[PDB]
Amino acid sequence: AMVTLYTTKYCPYSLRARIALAEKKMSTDIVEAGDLEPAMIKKITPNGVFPVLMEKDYSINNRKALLIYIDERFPAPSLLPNVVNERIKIRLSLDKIDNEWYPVLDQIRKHRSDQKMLESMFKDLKESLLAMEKAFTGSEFFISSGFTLADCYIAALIICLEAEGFIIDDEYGAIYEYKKRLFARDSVKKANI
Amino acid sequence: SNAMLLYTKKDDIYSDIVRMILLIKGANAKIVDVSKEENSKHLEELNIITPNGNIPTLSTDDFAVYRLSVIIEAIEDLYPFPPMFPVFPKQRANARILLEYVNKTFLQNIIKLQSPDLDEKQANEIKMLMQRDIISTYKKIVSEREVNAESNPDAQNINVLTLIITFVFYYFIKLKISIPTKDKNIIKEIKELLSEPNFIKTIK
Ligand SMILES: Nc1nc2c(ncn2[C@@H]2O[C@H](COP(=O)(O)OP(=O)(O)O)[C@@H](OP(=O)(O)OP(=O)(O)O)[C@H]2O)c(=O)[nH]1
Ligand SMILES: [Mg+2]
Repeated sequence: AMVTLYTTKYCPYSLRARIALAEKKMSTDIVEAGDLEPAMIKKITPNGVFPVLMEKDYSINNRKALLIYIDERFPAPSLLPNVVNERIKIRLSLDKIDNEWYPVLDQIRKHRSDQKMLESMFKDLKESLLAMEKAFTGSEFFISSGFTLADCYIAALIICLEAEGFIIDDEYGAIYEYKKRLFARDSVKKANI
Repeated sequence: SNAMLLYTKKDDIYSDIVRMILLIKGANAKIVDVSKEENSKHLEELNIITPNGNIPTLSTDDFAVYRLSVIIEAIEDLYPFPPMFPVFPKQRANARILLEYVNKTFLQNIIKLQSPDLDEKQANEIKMLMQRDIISTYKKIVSEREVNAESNPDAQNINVLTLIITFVFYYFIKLKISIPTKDKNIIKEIKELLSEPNFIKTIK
């Protein structure tokens, strides 16, 4: 029983972590905050921030470092590009994902009860993807030879975006294809359920 | 190839920080003060390769990257020697979580303070918020560096979070903000930090 991950249900943040933890084929338990005690919760993560990653001696839940730490903790297989010019780019991309994209999900998660304010938020998101379906052709996985964190960031996104209503069709082109073979991966497939 | 152009501005704390990292590595760094009128043609270039003229930007023929975590890691990709980060993943994560706090609380605020249309009351709440933590923060940067040095005496790496906290000080002095402590020892250290050769080569 080496390292356990505690995960709240709805989090897009908790999905993308169980993906990256799969690609590493590391035996790590998976627990639900909502299946434990209001006492232990305060012991594993005082600020109540899920998901959390416990080890014999360590503990971590920083949104920005959680995944980057999984990729370094269990090193093989690397979830960052090998070529330097591709790694430097892929980082600046994760940052865009977290900071320009995840906000769009939280917003669609908070003003979710307002149908007038959803239909218009969707219209702006679907409109933006299609202004990028152009730079999606020419790679099996996102802007890369193999699987990156960028794919874990984006699986969890599409997946939680789906549950919030927003779906992806044939209208998106490369994106739909990419989204379909992203869902194909065994690592994404597990956390999905 | 190695046409590394580092777009910076004057008195921008992030540029000064990056410039001393490139200096530490040895990077062939064609610096570009986009604050000078002369470089008007470069700032034209920059508003094209980045979305909001992001300063500083580290560009080559291959990429154009902004954000400070990005750049710092980029530099470590392009110039492994000598090592900026620790080696144990836990210690690396911590340096990253700390660097986030130092950026939100100090760097980001140091910038808000350079805004000419700032309320004199708001600007005073910033200046104070900073004093309030600068010390406790400093300690953490230390405790952490102490661990990362011993757990590997043969590795001998440069603490990036001590390098940054040094510039936070310089900019305290620079903004007439006061470093609230009477610890004669702490004071001894903050003087040493500003007394390091690579630091005096940068601001010069
Ligand atoms: N001027 C300047 N700012 C930097 C630099 N590096 C990081 N920042 C800023 O630090 C702020 C904190 O961003 P992060 O810690 O990375 O993530 P977060 O905003 O979601 O908490 C960002 O501003 P923000 O307004 O909070 O978000 P955003 O609009 O940039 O996305 C970001 O623009 C830099 O080198 N120069
Ligand atoms: Mg942001």
